[PDB]
Amino acid sequence: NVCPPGLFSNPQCCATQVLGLIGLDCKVPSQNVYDGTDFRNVCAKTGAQPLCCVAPVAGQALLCQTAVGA
Amino acid sequence: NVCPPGLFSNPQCCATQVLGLIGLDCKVPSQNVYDGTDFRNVCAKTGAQPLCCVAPVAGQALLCQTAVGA
Amino acid sequence: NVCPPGLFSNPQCCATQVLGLIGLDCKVPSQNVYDGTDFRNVCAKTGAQPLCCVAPVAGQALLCQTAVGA
Amino acid sequence: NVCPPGLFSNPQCCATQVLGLIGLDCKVPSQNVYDGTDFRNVCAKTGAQPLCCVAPVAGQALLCQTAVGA
Amino acid sequence: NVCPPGLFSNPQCCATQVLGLIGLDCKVPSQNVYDGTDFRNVCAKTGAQPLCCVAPVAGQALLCQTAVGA
Amino acid sequence: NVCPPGLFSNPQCCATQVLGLIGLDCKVPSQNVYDGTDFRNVCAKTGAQPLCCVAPVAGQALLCQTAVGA
Amino acid sequence: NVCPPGLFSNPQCCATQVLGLIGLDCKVPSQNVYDGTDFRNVCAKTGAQPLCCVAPVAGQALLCQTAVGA
Amino acid sequence: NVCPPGLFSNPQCCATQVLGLIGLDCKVPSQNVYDGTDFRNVCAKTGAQPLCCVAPVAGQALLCQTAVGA
Ligand SMILES: CCCCCCCCCCCC[N+](C)(C)[O-]
Ligand SMILES: CCCCCCCCCCCC[N+](C)(C)[O-]
Ligand SMILES: CCCCCCCCCCCC[N+](C)(C)[O-]
Ligand SMILES: CCCCCCCCCCCC[N+](C)(C)[O-]
Ligand SMILES: CCCCCCCCCCCC[N+](C)(C)[O-]
Ligand SMILES: CCCCCCCCCCCC[N+](C)(C)[O-]
Ligand SMILES: CCCCCCCCCCCC[N+](C)(C)[O-]
Ligand SMILES: CCCCCCCCCCCC[N+](C)(C)[O-]
Ligand SMILES: CCCCCCCCCCCC[N+](C)(C)[O-]
Ligand SMILES: CCCCCCCCCCCC[N+](C)(C)[O-]
Ligand SMILES: CCCCCCCCCCCC[N+](C)(C)[O-]
Ligand SMILES: CCCCCCCCCCCC[N+](C)(C)[O-]
Ligand SMILES: CCCCCCCCCCCC[N+](C)(C)[O-]
Ligand SMILES: CCCCCCCCCCCC[N+](C)(C)[O-]
Ligand SMILES: CCCCCCCCCCCC[N+](C)(C)[O-]
Ligand SMILES: CCCCCCCCCCCC[N+](C)(C)[O-]
Ligand SMILES: CCCCCCCCCCCC[N+](C)(C)[O-]
Ligand SMILES: CCCCCCCCCCCC[N+](C)(C)[O-]
Ligand SMILES: CCCCCCCCCCCC[N+](C)(C)[O-]
Ligand SMILES: CCCCCCCCCCCC[N+](C)(C)[O-]
Ligand SMILES: [Zn+2]
Ligand SMILES: [Zn+2]
Ligand SMILES: [Zn+2]
Ligand SMILES: [Zn+2]
Repeated sequence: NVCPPGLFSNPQCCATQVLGLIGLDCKVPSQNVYDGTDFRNVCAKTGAQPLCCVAPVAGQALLCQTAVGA
Repeated sequence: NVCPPGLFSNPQCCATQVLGLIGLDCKVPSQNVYDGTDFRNVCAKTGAQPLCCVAPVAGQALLCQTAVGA
Repeated sequence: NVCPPGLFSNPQCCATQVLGLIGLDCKVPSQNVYDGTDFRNVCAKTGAQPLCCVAPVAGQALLCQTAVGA
Repeated sequence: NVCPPGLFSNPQCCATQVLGLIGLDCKVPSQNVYDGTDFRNVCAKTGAQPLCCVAPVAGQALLCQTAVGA
Repeated sequence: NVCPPGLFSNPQCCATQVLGLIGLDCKVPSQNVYDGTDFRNVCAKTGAQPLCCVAPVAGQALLCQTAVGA
Repeated sequence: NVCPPGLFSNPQCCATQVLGLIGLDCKVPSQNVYDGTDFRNVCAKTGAQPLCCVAPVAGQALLCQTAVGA
Repeated sequence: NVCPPGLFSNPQCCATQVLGLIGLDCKVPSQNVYDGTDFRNVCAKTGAQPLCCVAPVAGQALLCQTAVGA
Repeated sequence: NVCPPGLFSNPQCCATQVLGLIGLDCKVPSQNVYDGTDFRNVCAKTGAQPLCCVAPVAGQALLCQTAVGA
């Protein structure tokens, strides 16, 4: 609901993103997210960005797409 | 549309490109574009190149490919 | 006939394939090809590799599978 | 079997995975595998990880997803 | 006092650092910093990291060294 | 003169600067320059920036610092 | 010391190196090392290579050079 | 005598120099050199370039200036 189905279906909060597709210092949101705006608000708590990644687990560098409505 | 569906589906005007994969100084076109001609002309306004990138938001370096219809 | 029908059904000559599914610097064959041997010979004219991609037009990076009878 | 049907359907033992979708130094399992745990155990014989890649042939770097239940 | 004299003498708060020498999404601290610990505390307010960069002005990507005592 | 003595003592007009220390597409000023403003004005004739680089010869990419008072 | 003074003055044990400039999977040596022999032996404990890097803190990818005395 | 005295006073043969001051893949000349012409000829034996660096020992990346009488 906050991320599209398929490859980039895992929501994560990352310190930043490079090249338009790589999230850096990513972590699963600390709490549940229900929509684009809430997703963005949770990540902003730690100064992070909302991204939709290919992996369900935290990672220093993961392929991720920009979030929609975030 | 002006960009293929999938990964590189985001139109952007970039100052240049390198390695045939990375656009530099990229920002969303100032106005709507409906075909390869529009896309090329609009980006030329700032002397930029029309590219199809992996992210819908401006960025200094993004993975991008040359627009096919322009 | 040179490429399986479906997703990767468009023959192209690419400088190389990476990550097992991405063709870089791809272009439509200069001449017509009717079988694996033709595909290989026509692409080899420019030091290219024969691949079956999803897109009909040329592209600096496309989703492609190695040609069947390369 | 041990990998879902589709693009990422080829079992491989790779030294590791980066960006959450790329296996490095991948090789086909030496022996057949029948389930997650089995797949994992075999790849562990060479200190490798069990992944499902886009190609049936070994490669220094390939697109792969982690094996389910492995 | 928070950064060494020379090339990397400009304190900045950045979203992260790559390759051990490149700060990403950097900005001059919002307030004055007097020591390593205070520098680190100010940057942590926005979830940023304390770095010593070659430029006195904010930048999306700048050469920066890890901070000492931070 | 317009650049400090030492490593970064060679005046150049470069299309731009990245990472806060690298000038791209640099060329020696067409005419002599005597101070910050002068240096800047000249480089502006070709849409370039005034920088102090480590080498007296033009280059696609060189280590350079911004010109003081320019 | 074990690493030259300057930019690459931080000893680290890394899983490997690429392009003769980037160390991968790097962490500070578990114990003190006073020369090239110590450095090499200590890193061998985890099958790692002794490198001199630009950052004093562990990281998955850092700019590093081979240790001269090891 | 082949390199100016001081900082960059150690002759080395490097695959190339980048950014106007960095020698990559540098090694001490195989034979002795007594003048610019010798330096150039001895390095050219391995397709290398003659540079004057700060370090006496070999290195994958060092601070170097182009040889005076290359
Ligand atoms: C942010 C990660 C960027 C990784 C970039 C990796 C580039 C690899 C280029 C390999 C080129 C190999 N070859 C044989 C064509 O020279
Ligand atoms: C950075 C390398 C990126 C390669 C990206 C390849 C994207 C392929 C998208 C294919 C979409 C195919 N189809 C039939 C669904 O339109
Ligand atoms: C390093 C980037 C790799 C990107 C790989 C992208 C694979 C996309 C596959 C899309 C398949 C779509 N359908 C629509 C499922 O073909
Ligand atoms: C962090 C380092 C970034 C370096 C970026 C270098 C961009 C070079 C672009 C050269 C473009 C050349 N040309 C002819 C296509 O305009
Ligand atoms: C996931 C981020 C990947 C960034 C990859 C950048 C790849 C650049 C490849 C350049 C290849 C150039 N050449 C001449 C060897 O074809
Ligand atoms: C942030 C990603 C940067 C990727 C840079 C990739 C550079 C590839 C250079 C390939 C050069 C190939 N060749 C044949 C011209 O030497
Ligand atoms: C890990 C990726 C780090 C990327 C650092 C990129 C710095 C890019 C600077 C691009 C400047 C482009 N332009 C057109 C303004 O010259
Ligand atoms: C963050 C993106 C950084 C991109 C850096 C791209 C460097 C490209 C260098 C290309 C050199 C090509 N050539 C023909 C002169 O060897
Ligand atoms: C954005 C797409 C980036 C693709 C980068 C691909 C790097 C491929 C390196 C392949 C090396 C192959 N081999 C056989 C020489 O080991
Ligand atoms: C995101 C692209 C990552 C590309 C990584 C390519 C690694 C190539 C390693 C080649 C190693 C070759 N050899 C002979 C030393 O085993
Ligand atoms: C985070 C920025 C990384 C930038 C990496 C730039 C690599 C440029 C390699 C240029 C190689 C040129 N040449 C002629 C030797 O092939
Ligand atoms: C970590 C050091 C990275 C150095 C990267 C240097 C890239 C140099 C590209 C030089 C291109 C020179 N030339 C003449 C072909 O334009
Ligand atoms: C951080 C290293 C950045 C290296 C950037 C290298 C850019 C090389 C651009 C070469 C352009 C050559 N040419 C013929 C197209 O003008
Ligand atoms: C990523 C390329 C890095 C090149 C780094 C060169 C660092 C040189 C440090 C030289 C220190 C010289 N000295 C005499 C002060 O020891
Ligand atoms: C892309 C990285 C470039 C690093 C350039 C580093 C230059 C260091 C110069 C150090 C000079 C030291 N003394 C001690 C002033 O020679
Ligand atoms: C974000 C992409 C990161 C790709 C990292 C690829 C590392 C390849 C290391 C190959 C090492 C080969 N060898 C023989 C030195 O062990
Ligand atoms: C400021 C970050 C710079 C990262 C630079 C990475 C440069 C890699 C250069 C590889 C050159 C390989 N080769 C074979 C052309 O000498
Ligand atoms: C994050 C920085 C990644 C830098 C990757 C640089 C890759 C350089 C590959 C140079 C390949 C040169 N050659 C001659 C083997 O084709
Ligand atoms: C802009 C730079 C982006 C760098 C992304 C780097 C991903 C590195 C993954 C390294 C994995 C190393 N190792 C040894 C654990 O396989
Ligand atoms: C964040 C660091 C990413 C480093 C990626 C390095 C890719 C190196 C590929 C080397 C390929 C060498 N060779 C000989 C097989 O072409
Ligand atoms: Zn909420
Ligand atoms: Zn139109
Ligand atoms: Zn304070
Ligand atoms: Zn010892």
